[PDB]
Amino acid sequence: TIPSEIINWTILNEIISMDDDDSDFSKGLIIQFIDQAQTTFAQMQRQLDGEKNLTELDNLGHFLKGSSAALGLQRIAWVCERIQNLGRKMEHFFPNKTELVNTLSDKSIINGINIKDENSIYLILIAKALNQSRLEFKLARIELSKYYNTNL
Amino acid sequence: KVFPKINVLIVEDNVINQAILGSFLRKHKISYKLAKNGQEAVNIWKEGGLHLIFMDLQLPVLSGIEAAKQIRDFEKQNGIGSKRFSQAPVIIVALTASNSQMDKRKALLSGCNDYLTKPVNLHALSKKITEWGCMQALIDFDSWK
Repeated sequence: TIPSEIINWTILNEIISMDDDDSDFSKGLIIQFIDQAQTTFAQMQRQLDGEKNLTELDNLGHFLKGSSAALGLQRIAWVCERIQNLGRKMEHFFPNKTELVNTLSDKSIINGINIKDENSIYLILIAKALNQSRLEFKLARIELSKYYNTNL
Repeated sequence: KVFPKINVLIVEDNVINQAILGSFLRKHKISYKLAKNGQEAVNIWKEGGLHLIFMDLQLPVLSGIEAAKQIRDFEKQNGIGSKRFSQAPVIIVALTASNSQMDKRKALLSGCNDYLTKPVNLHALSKKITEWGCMQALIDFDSWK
């Protein structure tokens, strides 16, 4: 099940604990992740609207999962694992947005608007999960912006 | 605490994961190198000097399993396992996906000494460096004690 909190501070605080010597080091990783997530999301979107290779979508979800999990971004890493198993034909259902945003412990977060072949069913689930990744990505940027007191 | 003066190699397919583990080694003045995949890890290990390798099992070009087996096979050919000082075998800590016994045996049967689950815990990463590194820097240092 998707974690209730957006940030796993237990994992991220030990990364922020290294900001004493290297000032704004953890902020640099967050900025570096935002560029990586936007690029990874674009590569996922390029395959859904273009050439379809579920092995690549399997690898794209695995790539972003390893970074988002190491930074404590649980929900992003959770959806990436869902895209990871959908490309491997291991899962056959991805819940809707209203069901996933109801799992947040603090419910004051969502006060904004959310924007044939043998593989057709899974590609729709991957396209539906990639869009869910965009919401979890935006929620993480808002949560990390408040902590660092900077825009993203 | 005191860290042993050993050379470390961390092998991960994500530069963000490499910067996290590298920040811990840099903070404690530990010399290290970075590898993108398994084929680079084997080539970097051939350059010599390594003591401890933190390698992910799943890698793009060459998997960490095959890289570990390729390193262990090369160590046996060169007599690794006074005319010439006995060069100790390199310590390989695998980066596994989960904490299941199947993920553990796959690393042990491939020639890895230990294992760490992903995402790598920096406190657990520290303990692995002292448990294995201090046994290579000090004589009769029992990390099991």
